[PDB]
Amino acid sequence: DSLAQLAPVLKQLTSDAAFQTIAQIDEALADPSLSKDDREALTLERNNLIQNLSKHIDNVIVSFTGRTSKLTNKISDISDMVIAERLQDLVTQTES
Amino acid sequence: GIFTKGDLINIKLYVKHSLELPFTLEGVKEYIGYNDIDIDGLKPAKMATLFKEIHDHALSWSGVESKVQQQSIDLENAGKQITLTGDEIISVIDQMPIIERVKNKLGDLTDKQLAEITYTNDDKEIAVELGNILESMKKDIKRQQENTQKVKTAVSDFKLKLIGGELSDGTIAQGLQPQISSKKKLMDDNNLSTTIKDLQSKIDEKNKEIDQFQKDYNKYVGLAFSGMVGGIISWAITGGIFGDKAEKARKQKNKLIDEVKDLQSQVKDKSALQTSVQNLSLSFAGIHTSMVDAEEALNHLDFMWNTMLTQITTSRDKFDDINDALKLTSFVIAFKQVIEPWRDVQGSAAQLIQTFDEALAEYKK
Amino acid sequence: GIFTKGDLINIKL
Amino acid sequence: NLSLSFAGIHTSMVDAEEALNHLDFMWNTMLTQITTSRDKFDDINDALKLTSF
Amino acid sequence: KIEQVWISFAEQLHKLSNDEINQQDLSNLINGQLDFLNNLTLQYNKLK
Repeated sequence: DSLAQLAPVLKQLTSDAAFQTIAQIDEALADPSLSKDDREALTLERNNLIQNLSKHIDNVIVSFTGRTSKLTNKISDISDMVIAERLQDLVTQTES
Repeated sequence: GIFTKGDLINIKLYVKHSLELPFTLEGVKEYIGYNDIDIDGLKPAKMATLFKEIHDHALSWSGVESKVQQQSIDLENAGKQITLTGDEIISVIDQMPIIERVKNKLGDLTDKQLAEITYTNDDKEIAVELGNILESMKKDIKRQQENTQKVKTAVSDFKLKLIGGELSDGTIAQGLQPQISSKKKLMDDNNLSTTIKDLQSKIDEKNKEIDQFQKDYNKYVGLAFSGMVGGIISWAITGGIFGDKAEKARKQKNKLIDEVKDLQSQVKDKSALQTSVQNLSLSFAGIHTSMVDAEEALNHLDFMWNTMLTQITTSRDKFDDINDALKLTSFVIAFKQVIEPWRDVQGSAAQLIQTFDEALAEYKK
Repeated sequence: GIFTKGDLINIKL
Repeated sequence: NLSLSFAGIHTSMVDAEEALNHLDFMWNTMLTQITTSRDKFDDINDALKLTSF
Repeated sequence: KIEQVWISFAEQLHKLSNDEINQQDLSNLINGQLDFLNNLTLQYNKLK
């Protein structure tokens, strides 16, 4: 289930291509002698969208580490229960 | 696709052969062909419990497969009508320039059928405006997830009743595959090839006594007829001595022949028992072989629904960010993120339905 | 934690 | 037969042995940290200048 | 062995969330993980 719920969320980060839309703003910011009403405005949503990219990539980690740490609890709930060394007395008595 | 047409046959093979199995206490008792094994695990009260679990496990699949089929059709129909609407929206916003894009917001364009883009819901009604399509699609994606979770539950309930583990309710179900392998291991570990040799040791032991007591009764009666040649008085003497011991050895001859007749009757039933178990081992052997193929098939089935239930869920939760306060560049990358799982769910149902109906007509062969 | 959930079961067992 | 009865009882106590030792050590950690909190908090009085507070 | 490459990814991935740069070594770093994850999906699908 962690294998199935983490494959699609990674591809949401790869082909997001919102930095390419920033590159569309990059030809619209410096390359024209552009209106400062819109030069401030183009950088405004750019500052949102990079933070939206940070909130994208951090909401991966919450969904990511919400399963990895959820798995590390489960290994330690298995790796502690010794059952062989608690029975080697009980085997050899019956084996005798 | 992952869930091949041979996978769906292997399940329906398992469903077919399981319904052949009886589920009454009498019909299982006939099917196993015995009465009351000396060992515990093969007693028919356990067995009729076990087949009744299988017979109930088989009848669930008619509900399950119908839920798989009817949902995956809807996953294609929603998988296209959303994808038709969504690809048109991302195309027509790129007609707007990037300079004018930021000055506009989402609420600026919730007023009309934007560039004749429409949408049809699950309810076969049409929606034209962007402020109405995005709200209708929000209901529909929410509607498809809760249908899909009802599907994946019934799939995983069908799998984990077979292989074992926690069901959806929380009941740990013992796995049907090891429950067959538990009994099949019990049918190999049996003393039936030993006790029959042990009982035929005792019968051939007790026959040696009976073959000896016949010599005794043919001797004491020979001794008991000593008297009346001249000894009419001695007739009661040796007849008192030996005629008792002739009678006592004959009563031993009465008792032991009746015991050997009873001990032979145990060998007759246990010889019929050892045949009955060894035949029954082959019956479970196919049932175990059917479950191993049903094991692998459901695992690929569960993983595709788990892939689809993920992609519907991560589509819906990202789509909840959509509101009129979004500026128009930030709307697109958000909305483009919504539809990219719907490409694969469209592709997964296409990989499913093509690999579904082709196994149906093939199952008639 | 140190006192795991399997510890508390082993007592209640 | 009775040896096997005690064998599980002994096996139950060995797991109960290890479990309580981790249980005691966490309470002993907590009972320490409450105690060393209280005793240092008894230094608090109005004569303390404000950096030293 | 699997807990490591969950955490060592996520530590390295949260390392990039500090700087928040739009590098494509980011997507290169996902690609090695995403292939590894797709590798790990495959043996469950080729379990057969």
